[PDB]
Amino acid sequence: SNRLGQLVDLTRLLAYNYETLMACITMNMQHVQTLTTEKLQLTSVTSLC
Amino acid sequence: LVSTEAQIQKMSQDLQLEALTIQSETQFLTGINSQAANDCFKTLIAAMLSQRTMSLDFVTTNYMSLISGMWLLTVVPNDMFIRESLVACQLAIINTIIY
Amino acid sequence: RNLPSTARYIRPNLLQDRLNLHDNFESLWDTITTSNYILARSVVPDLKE
Amino acid sequence: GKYNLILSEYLSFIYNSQSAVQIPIYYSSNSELENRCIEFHSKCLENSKNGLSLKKLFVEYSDVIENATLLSILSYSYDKYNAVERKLVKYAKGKPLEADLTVNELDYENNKITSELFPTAEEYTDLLMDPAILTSLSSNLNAVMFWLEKHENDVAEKLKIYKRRLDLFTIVASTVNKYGVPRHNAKYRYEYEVMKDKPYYLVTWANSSIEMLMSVFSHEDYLIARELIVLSYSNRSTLAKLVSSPMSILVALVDINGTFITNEELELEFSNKYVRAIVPDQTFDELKQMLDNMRKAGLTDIPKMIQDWLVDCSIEKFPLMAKIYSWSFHVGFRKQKMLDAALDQLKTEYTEDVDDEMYREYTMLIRDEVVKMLEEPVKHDDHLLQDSELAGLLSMSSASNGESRQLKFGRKTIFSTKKNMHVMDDMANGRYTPGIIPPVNVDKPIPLGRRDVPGRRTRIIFILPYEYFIAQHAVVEKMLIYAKHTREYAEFYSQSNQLLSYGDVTRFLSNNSMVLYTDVSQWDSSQHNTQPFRKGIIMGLDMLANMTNDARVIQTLNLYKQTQINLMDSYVQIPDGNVIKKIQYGAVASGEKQTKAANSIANLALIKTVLSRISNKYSFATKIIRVDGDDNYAVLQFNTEVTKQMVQDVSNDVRETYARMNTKVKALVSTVGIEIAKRYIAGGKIFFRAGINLLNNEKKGQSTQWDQAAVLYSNYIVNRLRGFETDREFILTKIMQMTSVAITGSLRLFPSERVLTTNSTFKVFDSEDFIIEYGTTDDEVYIQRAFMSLSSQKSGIADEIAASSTFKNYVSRLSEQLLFSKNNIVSRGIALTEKAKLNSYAPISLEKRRAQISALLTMLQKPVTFKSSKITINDILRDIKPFFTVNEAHLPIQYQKFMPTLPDNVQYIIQCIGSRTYQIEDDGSKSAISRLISKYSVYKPSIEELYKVISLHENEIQLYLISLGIPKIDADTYVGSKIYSQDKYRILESYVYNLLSINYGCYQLFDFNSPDLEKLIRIPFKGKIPAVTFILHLYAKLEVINHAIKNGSWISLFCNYPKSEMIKLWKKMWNITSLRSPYTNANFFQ
Amino acid sequence: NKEESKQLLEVLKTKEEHQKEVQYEILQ
Amino acid sequence: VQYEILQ
Repeated sequence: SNRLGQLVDLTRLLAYNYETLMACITMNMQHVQTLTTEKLQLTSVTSLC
Repeated sequence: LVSTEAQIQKMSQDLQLEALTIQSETQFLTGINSQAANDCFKTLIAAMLSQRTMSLDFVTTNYMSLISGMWLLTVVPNDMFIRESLVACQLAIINTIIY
Repeated sequence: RNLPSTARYIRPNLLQDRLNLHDNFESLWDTITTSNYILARSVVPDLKE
Repeated sequence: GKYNLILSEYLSFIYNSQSAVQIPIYYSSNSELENRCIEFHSKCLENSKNGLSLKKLFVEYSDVIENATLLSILSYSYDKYNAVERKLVKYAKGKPLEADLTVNELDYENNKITSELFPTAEEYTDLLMDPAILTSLSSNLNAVMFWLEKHENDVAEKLKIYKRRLDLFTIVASTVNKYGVPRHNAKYRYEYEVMKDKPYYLVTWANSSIEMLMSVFSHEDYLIARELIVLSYSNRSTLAKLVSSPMSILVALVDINGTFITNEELELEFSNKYVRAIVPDQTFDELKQMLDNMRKAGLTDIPKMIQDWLVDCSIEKFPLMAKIYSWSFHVGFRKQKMLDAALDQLKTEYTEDVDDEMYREYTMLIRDEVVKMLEEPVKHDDHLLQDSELAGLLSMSSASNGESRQLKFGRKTIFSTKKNMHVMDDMANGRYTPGIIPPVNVDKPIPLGRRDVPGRRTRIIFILPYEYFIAQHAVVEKMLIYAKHTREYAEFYSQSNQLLSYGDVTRFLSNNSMVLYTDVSQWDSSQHNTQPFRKGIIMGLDMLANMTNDARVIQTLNLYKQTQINLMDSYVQIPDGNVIKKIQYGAVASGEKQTKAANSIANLALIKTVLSRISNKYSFATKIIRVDGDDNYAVLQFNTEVTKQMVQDVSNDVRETYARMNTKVKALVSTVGIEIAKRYIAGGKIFFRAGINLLNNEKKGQSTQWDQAAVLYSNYIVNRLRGFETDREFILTKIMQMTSVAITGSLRLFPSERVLTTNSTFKVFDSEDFIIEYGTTDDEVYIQRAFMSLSSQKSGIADEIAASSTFKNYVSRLSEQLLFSKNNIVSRGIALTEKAKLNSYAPISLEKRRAQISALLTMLQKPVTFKSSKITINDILRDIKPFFTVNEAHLPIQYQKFMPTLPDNVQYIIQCIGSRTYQIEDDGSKSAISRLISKYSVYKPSIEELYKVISLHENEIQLYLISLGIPKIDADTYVGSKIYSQDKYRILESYVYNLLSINYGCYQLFDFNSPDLEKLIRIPFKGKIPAVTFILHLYAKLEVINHAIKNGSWISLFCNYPKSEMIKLWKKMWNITSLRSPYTNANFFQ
Repeated sequence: NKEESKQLLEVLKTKEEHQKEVQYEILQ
Repeated sequence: VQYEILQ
């Protein structure tokens, strides 16, 4: 909770990078539930936060 | 990035996992390095860009991971995760922290 | 994982005991109960602290 | 009851000349029979003096040879020259071995002729080959040939054993006879003159081969022994490592079907848990490479055995793998030059390309651990940190050896390496400056000792000035106090005194768990033991300095910090011919006070950092982390069942993460077992390597041939318990060879069985394996009293040192540091205590030992005409024996077998009464007096001294405590509290347990509090005499256990001891005058 | 001679008693 | 006694 400013900055940075790189996508961003997923460690989320 | 020694010191002083642990077990902070932070940033943005489903791997006893997963679910759309992983993370948060 | 729509499995035949070996097959039932006891011992967690 | 017959036959064998005479001496407690014994001995001496046969005397005094007890045999031989070679030529019929001089990387490690390695006598040194044992190769050959002669006409499997050993000894004897048996000197050293034209490693190889061939019983034994004996003639460097390598993988190939789980330091709770062994293909490739390396070295039978076992990977046939592992260590030591061994140790590739983040976190963790260890004592002004210098002075006896310095005491000159004597000398000459830590840099580089273990690489040891120990002692003692209650520190963790000798790794082994284990014995000069480690400790000390207001604690911390700063920039000395190499070495090594605990701290921090990085790619909970000396192991638990890919990925990630910090690690990941230096677990079972070498030693000891025979028997017992059985007859032959003393060049005295197996300072072995010796007959009590009379001896060196002005000045300075001023009574007690602490000096202890042995020899040459009222343990047991009735009983097998390599009878005991639960310490550690002593000094008074003290007057106890270094207020508190009244019972318990070896040999593995055992003992309780009840119950337990050990069956004991008998024995229970040689202590764990 | 070790290694890699479940490979 | 210094 005490990292509120850093987390706001991180969210804005992540969203901006997503939008900027999404501007470069030329094929439809179709959302499907894929057979295999990309595993994400919540400890990596803790590291980023 | 924040100096990892400083952040580990802060989080260890506040969490005090050593005192909570049973004398026969070992508990300490894990996965608080810069490599993990960079991997998380890349994984989140790349998964959202490619619309590839993500799965959540966590240890329920590590409530720090759940607290960070709260932010993850806040910022990352819930449909970017396989239903089972989202349900597991949310149920861990509910039954370990909130309720 | 999201299992594909073309995935298959075989259900085990979990019908309850039709021979009723618990009734009048005392030696066979003793063997069965001994096996169950050994398995239960194998899976019972070990006390700690 | 076979030792005397074997001794007589051996004397006939080795002295087969017609002029050889054996004169048997006897003794008796009965005066009527003792008179006949004396007359018989006198007549035998007279007949030998006149050269007359003694056969008729055996008829005249046939009662003495029947009713009296043999005391010794006097042998007169006059044809000893060239006897062993005359016997050996018979067995040299085979083809002698020819060494392959292109097998070892270093030229001098190839078994070539000595002249080829040392052209001149001045260049020669036996240090690279010295067996370092006070027994000759000629004696080993004589023992083997005596065994062959004795068992020449055996039948059945005995004949097969004889044939196998005959083939192996044919190899050895042909090889030795090709060059002739080298002759040792009085010091049992092999000179250049007798070694010029022989292979350099002939003697040590022959000793190892004799041990191996006398350890052969089965066909598999024979194959292993033949392979190793033939290969070790040429291979002197890599053979043991080659053979022991596969085990580290084999433990990971056996599934667990039930296992043990450590609870507290020896207590096991058993699980029926089933765990499958998950092995990736890379591990199988590594095992294939290991077998290929075996075959490239000329091995055929051992790799074939391993391949055959690999068909099923079953725990039932794993004993053969354990056998190969144990046998690998018996190919001897590798005593390479100090230069090569050191250069191998300090072969470093330091880089600036390391992960800065990881190193900073590791340094921070070291700082945090130091602060955690030392916060409370530093914050609360602990007395030890206030009196750190005094604590170090009092504990100097526990310090490592320094470098030899020329000391003078009075008019005598000595060359002690003991740091306490160095402190004395420096005090006398105004050079005692604890406040100054001498530098260890290029100006004063550190001398190096070496620790050598078979198979393992040599380790370097710092030899530091005593100021380092003085500065570090109290801080490290606080660190050990903290580490004793921290489970992570496997080396130190213990509730009272005993370590988790079985380890704690099998509790969390599961199908969702994997155990990562790593050998860290080679991390002495690693980059993480450089500046980061020392500076982490320094930062911890800097933090601790702000937590205290006492100037003395701050000075202690400053001195410790200065030691660390100096050791950061240190050099080491290594001789090389006529040039001393000064090599920069700012890394860690043993020989420093903090080395063990500091290494544990650093390893814990490093593994925490590595696991933190490994969590990036996998989700797991770290169940336990253990840092046990030369090994580390951590158990990781996953949310899924462990797969091959998971194991391989975790291993690779651990290796790469360690490499990120420049640490070279072979990270071994298993699911079912680990392999560390001091044990290995396979299939839920625990194994200890049985590699103690018998006829070879790491370095020359400071003991006598008598004590070395005792140590030889102790090592044989430990090896037997661990699954490496050497023939007991060979061991007894060595015992009789080593305990014999030359009265003259023609007369030699051989002690009898009663002398050697009696509980005393002279004890060497036991008549029965694994059974403590005691006896209720009059002769045994008589001889025990006689031997006790000889225990007390003085040392001239100790007397001269204690009378010197140097020692008196040291005592005065110690007293003034202890807050006594010309007390005249306290000072004398302190002087006595310091003179006792001088016993660690090898000349003093050797002088006392030789005085004792000489007195024993004078007694043994005559029938024992000694009588005393002194009470020994045999007296107590004789008093209580007549009131015990024995019946046949039965115990079912109801306990698991967790040590498959235990001997069948010991295993039977364990299966019937169970394994030890908790241990009563043998030194009275958990008594109030012992805890009070430990509060100020790490010096441990012997339990016999405490037993004597606790029954003295109050003022005598107070004076003794003050002499030990306890302040007068605390000693007076202890005495006025009358705590000694309760303490005497704990002291008596420890004293008796020490006398009867309850915590040594196989007894340490047994549960003496077992409900099954006490179900066999029926002693009706009579209260208010706890000592008598205690001794009765312990005696009953020993009788039952020993009967089961010898016979494999069970007896119930019943003793309705009369109250009058109890009251009579109560007086004697506090006046026991008994000793047992510490050299007979067979520690199953080591 | 070395072919015996080759067969041993291949059998060990494909041994029944050392293999773990293989569902994920089936899906992949 | 000659010395060799290895840094």
